[PDB]
Amino acid sequence: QECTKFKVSSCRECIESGPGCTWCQKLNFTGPGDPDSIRCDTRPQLLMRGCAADDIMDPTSLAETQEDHNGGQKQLSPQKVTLYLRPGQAAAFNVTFRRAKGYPIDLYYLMDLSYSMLDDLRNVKKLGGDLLRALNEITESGRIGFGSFVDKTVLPFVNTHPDKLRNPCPNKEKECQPPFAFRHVLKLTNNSNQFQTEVGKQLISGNLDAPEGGLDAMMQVAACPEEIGWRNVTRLLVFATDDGFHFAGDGKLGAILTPNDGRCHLEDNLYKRSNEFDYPSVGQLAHKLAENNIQPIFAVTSRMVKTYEKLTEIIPKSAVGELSEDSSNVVQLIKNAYNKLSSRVFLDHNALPDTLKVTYDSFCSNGVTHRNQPRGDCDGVQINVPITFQVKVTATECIQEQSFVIRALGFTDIVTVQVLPQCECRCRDQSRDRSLCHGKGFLECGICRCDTGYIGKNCECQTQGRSSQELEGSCRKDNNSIICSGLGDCVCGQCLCHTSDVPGKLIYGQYCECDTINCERYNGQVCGGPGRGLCFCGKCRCHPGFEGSACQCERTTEGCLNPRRVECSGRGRCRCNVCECHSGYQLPLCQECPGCPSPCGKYISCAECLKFEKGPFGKNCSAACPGLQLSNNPVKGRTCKERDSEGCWVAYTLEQQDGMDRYLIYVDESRECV
Amino acid sequence: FNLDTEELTAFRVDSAGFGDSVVQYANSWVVVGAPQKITAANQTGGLYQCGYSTGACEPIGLQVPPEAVNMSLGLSLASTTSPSQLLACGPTVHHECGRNMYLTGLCFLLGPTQLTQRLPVSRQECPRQEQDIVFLIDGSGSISSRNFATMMNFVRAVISQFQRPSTQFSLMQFSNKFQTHFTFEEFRRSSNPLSLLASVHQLQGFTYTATAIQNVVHRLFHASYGARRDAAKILIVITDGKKEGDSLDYKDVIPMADAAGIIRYAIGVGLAFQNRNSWKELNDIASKPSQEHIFKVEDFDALKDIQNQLKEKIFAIEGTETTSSSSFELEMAQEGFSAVFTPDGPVLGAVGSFTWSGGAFLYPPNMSPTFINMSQENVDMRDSYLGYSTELALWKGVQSLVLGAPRYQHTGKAVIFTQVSRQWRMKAEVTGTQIGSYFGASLCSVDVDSDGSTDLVLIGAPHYYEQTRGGQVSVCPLPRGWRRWWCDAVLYGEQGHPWGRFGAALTVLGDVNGDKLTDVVIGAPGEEENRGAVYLFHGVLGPSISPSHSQRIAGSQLSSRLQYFGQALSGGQDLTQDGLVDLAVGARGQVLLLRTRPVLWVGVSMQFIPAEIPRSAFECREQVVSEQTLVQSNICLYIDKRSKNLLGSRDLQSSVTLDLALDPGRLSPRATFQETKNRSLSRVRVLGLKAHCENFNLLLPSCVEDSVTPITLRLNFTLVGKPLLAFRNLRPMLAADAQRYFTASLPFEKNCGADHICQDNLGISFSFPGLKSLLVGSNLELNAEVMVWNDGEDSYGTTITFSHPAGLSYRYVAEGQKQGQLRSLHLTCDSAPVGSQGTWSTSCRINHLIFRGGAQITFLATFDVSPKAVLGDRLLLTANVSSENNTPRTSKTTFQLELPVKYAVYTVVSSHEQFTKYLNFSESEEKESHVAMHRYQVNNLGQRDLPVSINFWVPVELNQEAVWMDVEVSHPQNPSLRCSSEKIAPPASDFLAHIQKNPVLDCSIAGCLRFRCDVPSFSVQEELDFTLKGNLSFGWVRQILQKKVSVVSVAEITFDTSVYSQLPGQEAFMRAQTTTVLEK
Ligand SMILES: *[C@@H]1O[C@H](CO)[C@@H](O[C@@H]2O[C@H](CO)[C@@H](O[C@@H]3O[C@H](CO[C@H]4O[C@H](CO[C@H]5O[C@H](CO)[C@@H](O)[C@H](O)[C@@H]5O[C@H]5O[C@H](CO)[C@@H](O)[C@H](O)[C@@H]5O)[C@@H](O)[C@H](O[C@H]5O[C@H](CO)[C@@H](O)[C@H](O)[C@@H]5O)[C@@H]4O)[C@@H](O)[C@H](O[C@H]4O[C@H](CO)[C@@H](O)[C@H](O)[C@@H]4O[C@H]4O[C@H](CO[C@H]5O[C@H](CO)[C@@H](O)[C@H](O)[C@@H]5O)[C@@H](O)[C@H](O)[C@@H]4O)[C@@H]3O)[C@H](O)[C@H]2NC(C)=O)[C@H](O)[C@H]1NC(C)=O
Ligand SMILES: *[C@@H]1O[C@H](CO)[C@@H](O[C@@H]2O[C@H](CO)[C@@H](O[C@@H]3O[C@H](CO[C@H]4O[C@H](CO[C@H]5O[C@H](CO)[C@@H](O)[C@H](O)[C@@H]5O)[C@@H](O)[C@H](O)[C@@H]4O)[C@@H](O)[C@H](O)[C@@H]3O)[C@H](O)[C@H]2NC(C)=O)[C@H](O)[C@H]1NC(C)=O
Ligand SMILES: *[C@@H]1O[C@H](CO)[C@@H](O[C@@H]2O[C@H](CO)[C@@H](O[C@@H]3O[C@H](CO)[C@@H](O)[C@H](O)[C@@H]3O)[C@H](O)[C@H]2NC(C)=O)[C@H](O)[C@H]1NC(C)=O
Ligand SMILES: *[C@@H]1O[C@H](CO)[C@@H](O)[C@H](O)[C@H]1NC(C)=O
Ligand SMILES: *[C@@H]1O[C@H](CO)[C@@H](O)[C@H](O)[C@H]1NC(C)=O
Ligand SMILES: *[C@@H]1O[C@H](CO)[C@@H](O)[C@H](O)[C@H]1NC(C)=O
Ligand SMILES: *[C@@H]1O[C@H](CO)[C@@H](O)[C@H](O)[C@H]1NC(C)=O
Ligand SMILES: *[C@@H]1O[C@H](CO)[C@@H](O)[C@H](O)[C@H]1NC(C)=O
Ligand SMILES: [Ca+2]
Ligand SMILES: [Ca+2]
Ligand SMILES: [Ca+2]
Ligand SMILES: [Ca+2]
Ligand SMILES: [Mg+2]
Repeated sequence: QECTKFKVSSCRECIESGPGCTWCQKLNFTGPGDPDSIRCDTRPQLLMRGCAADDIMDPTSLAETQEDHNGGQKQLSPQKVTLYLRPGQAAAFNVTFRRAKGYPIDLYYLMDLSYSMLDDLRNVKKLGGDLLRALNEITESGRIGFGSFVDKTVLPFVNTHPDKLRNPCPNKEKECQPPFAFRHVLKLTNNSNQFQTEVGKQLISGNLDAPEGGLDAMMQVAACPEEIGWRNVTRLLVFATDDGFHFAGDGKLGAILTPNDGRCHLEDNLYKRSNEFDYPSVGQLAHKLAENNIQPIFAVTSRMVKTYEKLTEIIPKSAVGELSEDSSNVVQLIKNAYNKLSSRVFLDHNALPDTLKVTYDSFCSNGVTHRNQPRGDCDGVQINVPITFQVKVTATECIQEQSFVIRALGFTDIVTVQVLPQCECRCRDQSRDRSLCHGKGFLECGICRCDTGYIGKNCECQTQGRSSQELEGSCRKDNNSIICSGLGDCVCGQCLCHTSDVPGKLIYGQYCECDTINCERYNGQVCGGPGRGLCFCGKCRCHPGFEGSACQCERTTEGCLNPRRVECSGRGRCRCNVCECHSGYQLPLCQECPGCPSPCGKYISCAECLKFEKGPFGKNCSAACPGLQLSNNPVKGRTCKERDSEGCWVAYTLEQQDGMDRYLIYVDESRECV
Repeated sequence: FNLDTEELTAFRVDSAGFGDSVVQYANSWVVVGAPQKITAANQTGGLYQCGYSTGACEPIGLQVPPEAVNMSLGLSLASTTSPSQLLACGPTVHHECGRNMYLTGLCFLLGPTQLTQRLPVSRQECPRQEQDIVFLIDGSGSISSRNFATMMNFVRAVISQFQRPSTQFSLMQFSNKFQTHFTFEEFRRSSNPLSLLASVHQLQGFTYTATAIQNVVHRLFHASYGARRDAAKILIVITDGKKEGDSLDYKDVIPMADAAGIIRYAIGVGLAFQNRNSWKELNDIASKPSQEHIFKVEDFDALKDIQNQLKEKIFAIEGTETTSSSSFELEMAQEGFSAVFTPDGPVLGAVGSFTWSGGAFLYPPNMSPTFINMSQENVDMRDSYLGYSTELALWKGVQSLVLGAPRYQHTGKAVIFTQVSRQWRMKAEVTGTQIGSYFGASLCSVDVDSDGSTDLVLIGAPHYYEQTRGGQVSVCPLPRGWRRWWCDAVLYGEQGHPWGRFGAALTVLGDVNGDKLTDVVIGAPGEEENRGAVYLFHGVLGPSISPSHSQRIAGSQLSSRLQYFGQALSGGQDLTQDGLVDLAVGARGQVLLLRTRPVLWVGVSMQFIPAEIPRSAFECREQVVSEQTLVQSNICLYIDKRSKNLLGSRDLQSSVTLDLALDPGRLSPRATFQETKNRSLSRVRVLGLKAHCENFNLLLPSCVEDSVTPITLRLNFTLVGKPLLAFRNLRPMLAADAQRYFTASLPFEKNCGADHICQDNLGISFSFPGLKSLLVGSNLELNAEVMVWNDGEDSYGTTITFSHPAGLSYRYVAEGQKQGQLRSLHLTCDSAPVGSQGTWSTSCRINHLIFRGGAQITFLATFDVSPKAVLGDRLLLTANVSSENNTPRTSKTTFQLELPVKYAVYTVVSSHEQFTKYLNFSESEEKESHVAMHRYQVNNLGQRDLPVSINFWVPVELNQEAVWMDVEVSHPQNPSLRCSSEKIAPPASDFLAHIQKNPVLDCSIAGCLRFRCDVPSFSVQEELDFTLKGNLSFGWVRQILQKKVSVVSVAEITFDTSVYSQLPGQEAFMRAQTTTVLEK
């Protein structure tokens, strides 16, 4: 299909020139005037040239499925895939996932214990029965643990004056305990009596800085199975609050710069060192919770949901739900959590070295045609329902042997994948026919391979010697070319290209016609630099993740897409992580045209249509205002103020979202007349 | 690349936190903070003053005030240069207001020509809380006068615990009548308020509790009686029994107490309150929650027991209407958390101010500080940290502050404020993206070209999460004009470090390699298990920064004891006094000075005597190698065009080692050196400013196989000038983006025939296909189609050279995928500045091919045109063609082509919102005319100070009737009174029908006024505001026989279209429209 020659002095070097490059071993396939390079081409070309099909070496990439003995589950297979991977030739194998078998489950509740949570605290103190009852509808013998959080105890996070550190809750009361970061209420267990014994036991507390230091908690949670203990089995966490949360960089406010250790430094079941470490970073716990296989559940007030919603894309193994100031639906919430948490199947991998790339297809059993995305991801997949993750592995180099794991997110199942390079095709050796090459070399798959001082189709010539004039009618491309093109001192009808001892300068080719330099340049580098791509005979062959004449661009479109995940709003289109925004719409994501005629005046009729149900568009409304949705709440965009069908100054905010003539309106219920 | 990791200085000092912050001060010292150093009892913060000559550090002897307690100074640092000034801060100043503790901020302002100041000048005074408290006294006859006296001494008992002037009282006694014994006004003025309690005597009588309360609410809590405007309002009712005979119900009166915001406490005395109904009456007296506000008292004795705890309860004052929230103001700003000088005066960072929304304080020269932040309109800015990071942006004049909010809605945000009128306002804003990315953690303004004006700002996010690498920096161009701020480029670190903290620290190192472009430093102290690393980046031509680093110094490479290397950066100053900028880097326990090395730029001139090898020499004479021919190579080396940073000694002398190589990388060296048997020659020679030129003699053999490929001489060379005379200075080096291998060609004469003379005849001619007018900045590449043809000898090494001005140069293009009869050709080009004033020559060799004497070849050559290319109004480029055999004749092949040059602009005008849309009238007053105003808004968004002309069209007369009247153009700001007006007769039409369909009045039917206001120099980013003003008559409307006519004016920007052209597409935006509506 395609074969461009890099230096071809053997079968291997033919192979390293690309996936479609094949090597003919037929002896004296080389025409006396057709030198060795001609043996490396596409398979159809070698066949047309008379090469016997069985003499065409073509290492092909393949995957070997060695399934792991017997006994256990039929949930994730195959368990061992060995790869024989040829550079540029994709090695694709198929992973079957069919979770059916229920497994045990540990649930650990994380309680905001601030002054705002008393209406939640009294309620959940008495629910341990319903909790075990609901868990064991699906799993067998669920378990319950408990910890709680407020914040770091030093100023500016909670007040440290002794009277206030004593009664941190409002002066209106006792029945409160001094402020704390994360207290540990013993272990996950098989008793809701034990739940009552210690959960009803301890007091509410309080804070000063509104956000909650609950990320110190979860870092200590994932760091103390010696002091808590989890069963390997499902590991769930419930983050519950009316408020937000602190993260890394906030601890500077209390003159504590050192970022989080991640080590359980726990004493008597309380995070004692917490005022000596910053909060962990958002991703720091997305990673640490993935390490120990924990799925957090976000049990937060309706006014925090949008911000907790955003935490499912940094940790895919998490769930988000809205619930009452009462905690009156934490049961229904966790039912929904598991329902759609287990409805997601994610497939990711270990730290691939730069030499390798893995991509995924993802066939959702509910008919979702989907291929070619670097993430195994399908949704709504029921119970005992097999789905498909085709794993395509493509390598750049002739890589070292190497093993890594592909893992399902949420589980400890492991598919170990092993990578072998396919570079050296199989041939005979120097024990066969030391007469050809004249005892100054040896033979491999046809062509003689010569010792350091010998050259020629049969190693007859030597490097300190002559050339030949009629052979120099072949040692040049054509009548109008130069012999060897310059750049080569010719010998024996073949060229020996010159040495330029400068960075990345090789001259190569049948007539020294090519190089590794004279390609297009990007940034200030050859083909955008060695990371972005490579230079071969005037053209760039770009590395995975890059494309372009000089590897100018990234294959990624995630740079043209907005949080809604649409390319360039709906007002432009995507070119190299960049939007090209029509009219006056501006960079980056083409959302805003800060200059267009602001469209208030033509949406008079539409505004009074939709809130006040009057104006010319009565009975006309919906169809006469098709791009407009009306919002219960104030929106962010463009202030409008203008006179309606009766003369009243209707004030409203007009916010364009993705598309041509498409808006949200907040209308002030107040008119304004005279 | 020139940051020197060999000869550094490292200050390691074991004070707690030493090096967590550091700045360069006064071209002399590196000033190191140590926020956690214990200098005295309950005092933290240490400051150190290190110098390069000494190599050791001294603590700074400040007289540190006791009012500020563990500020932890050193945590925040800043420095400036106009004269030398250091600004030190510990913004965790603990402050006790009795029961509560706060963090105010204290900064010191030091200087060598001054004495230390302290910001803010005032220490922060405790909040206090104004409270207004009325006792309501049941004086009914059922109370014994021995009990009445106990209660009144309970009243003095309670008042004694409330220190005025924050607390004021008022007293009323009630029964069957009501007795104001003293007003708030009277309580305040007395020097012994309690004396008024004495001068009181019991009323006896019935019990009209509700009337008394209504009496209090509408009288005692009125400001007339001394009640304070914004003050907590409390009413304490004390009674021994139910209301009885009370003509008013509590249901009737209570609403006014709640409507005004008055706390209702109930004190009930006696077992009369033990039962169900009396409990419920106490509920109506008191406010809900009723436990909090009702206290049952046994006789008049237990009264004194609750005293202290009732004290406590009332002290627990707070707003309750909006769920007792934690809403603050300037109590815990930690003022001076982020410090950043300006020409106006210092700027200190307010973080926790206004429930952690934030802001910052400007301190003008010895006068009233001002507070920058967003207004209370922007609800969403709570808990953001706006001011955590603060940095100065500076264009040609007006200052601007950028402030960073790590936590804005848990993501991040940074906001530009400038000064509108005399008042600070938001110029523009830009957000983070990843939630918890902590965008705004870092701020650094970069002047990429060093024109004195900030070109762009870098914004950190050091915990940004991607599976392999941690952090990033946003390269954000300054918007100018009130327009959307955006960011262009994201930077990243060497991956394999998911929490490396890339984008933590920033600093402008300046111009470092001599290229007139700015170089910046980025901290990643978390890399390699928090060992730390520093990155060096280069500023691209134009407003952006390199997508890649050019040096990465991990502290791990520097030393086995380095942690958190790169936690802090301050670059820009000659601390070592050796001519070059130094870089100050903090690490956990030590601060380092890194130095730039000088970057020398070497010029290379190569030539042969003679041009080519004549056959006379190349020919054999039967004896091998006899009478070898002598040829000279003459090379000049100079060191120039980028001295820039340097002058005089050290810029001069620099020794260099030369390596010449005849016919290199080939088996058959066809020449040798006369000075030494060998293809190669090496010597050591001295450069200064004007070149060093040398003749080298080539011995070429008589019999030589190849007389076609020219003999090539190559130039490897390296600096070996180890001892240069001044500063004990560092190893000078060569630009690592520059080239060190240079060649020259010695071609041979060629036999065109044993009986033929050899005259080569080549002609060349090129074009620009498809091109219309040339627009700088719109057209970035120029596509030259060069045809060249041979009408003579076969041409070897066919060489085409171009003449073009500096603003453009050749970019290699590749074509492929079978397409075309086009340029599939391989070749080699070189651009090189030549001549006197601004032109270049790009010279291109067709290689591999012999250009045969009867064929032609056409090929493509593309020139990148700088968007800021200064071409003049005409672009001329030329073309020479020749062979490697050097043009032995007179009339030149030169073909040349000259174009007109246009330059890109971006001009916009828009309809302003403040316009009288819909005027009105009705049946009656048609003679009346009414003041009507349209307003238009124009902005130079482009790159060029171009003149423009603003044009307006205003209907003034329709079919003889005045429409608008006495229109004038008001141009307020920059009132260059030039406008021009011309009346215009209208396009004759059937105006009844024309207005019938689309009832709009514009210049198509109306006799119009055309206004031309010429802007003599509409410099970039300048805004102009133009308004059209005049009484719109009503009388013409009856002519058109409709009820709903509208009236429209138009605006259009014009400029010299021959010189400038506006950017393509965005060209509608210079013609705008505003409408007013008339309704009968
Ligand atoms: C960026 O930075 C800006 C500015 O720095 C911040 O914006 C500011 O937010 C602050 C929020 O706390 C505001 O401070 C409060 O101010 C109240 C009075 O404000 C000041 O200004 C007064 C006049 O200013 C207005 O009017 C002028 C014209 O005269 C105008 O030019 C201004 O623009 C301003 O306009 C207002 O109105 C328009 C439209 O109405 C609106 O658009 C504006 O936004 C403004 O709202 C001035 O008279 C005051 O000066 C005196 O009064 C003080 C009174 O305490 C006194 O202490 C001072 O010493 C001084 O003598 C003042 O300077 C003030 O009432 C607030 O006080 C509450 O909070 C304090 C703590 O801060 C508490 O200790 C108090 O107890 C009090 O809370 C209690 O009462 C309320 C209810 O109040 C009573 O009234 C009700 C009826 O209305 C009764 O029923 C009820 O029972 C109460 O008796 C309860 O809710 C509480 O629970 C508690 O019980 C507070 O100090 C500041 O004004 C404002 N700045 C501006 C320009 O608006 C931004 O927030 C910041 N950005 C971000 C994102 O944070
Ligand atoms: C400003 O900077 C100064 C620097 O000097 C800071 O001063 C340090 O302040 C801290 C307090 O924040 C001191 O802390 C110490 O507490 C240590 C142990 O804490 C534990 O013990 C407490 C003991 O109290 C109980 O038990 C004893 C038994 O004898 C009884 O007498 C008591 O009544 C209590 O029942 C526990 O309460 C507590 O929970 C801990 O378990 C102890 O080792 C120290 O001696 C000191 O008490 C610290 O020592 C101070 N150092 C110095 C040199 O002054 C100051 O805190 C900073 N500013 C602010 C606002 O904190
Ligand atoms: C057009 O192409 C021709 C052919 O190559 C160029 O002519 C060459 O021009 C250079 C100068 O750029 C001449 O070098 C000169 O050498 C003399 C020798 O005494 C010296 O005194 C001068 O100061 C200069 O260095 C070179 O001789 C000349 N060669 C030929 C064959 O004409 C020409 O420069 C190109 N066009 C332009 C605009 O330069
Ligand atoms: C459970 O996983 C933990 C790691 O968190 C490990 O210590 C333990 O060995 C696992 N369980 C069993 C039964 O081995
Ligand atoms: C309804 O809208 C159409 C155009 O959308 C318009 O022609 C018609 O007059 C409207 N009806 C009323 C009653 O305003
Ligand atoms: C000083 O430190 C001590 C603790 O050692 C503390 O009790 C005291 O309050 C501090 N400062 C003042 C002003 O009292
Ligand atoms: C006249 O203008 C006023 C506003 O100034 C408007 O409210 C009124 O409706 C107009 N007249 C009539 C008759 O509507
Ligand atoms: C012009 O208009 C103003 C206000 O609209 C009015 O006071 C004045 O009388 C008018 N003058 C004429 C000549 O109509
Ligand atoms: Ca609650
Ligand atoms: Ca600049
Ligand atoms: Ca530079
Ligand atoms: Ca220096
Ligand atoms: Mg009584």
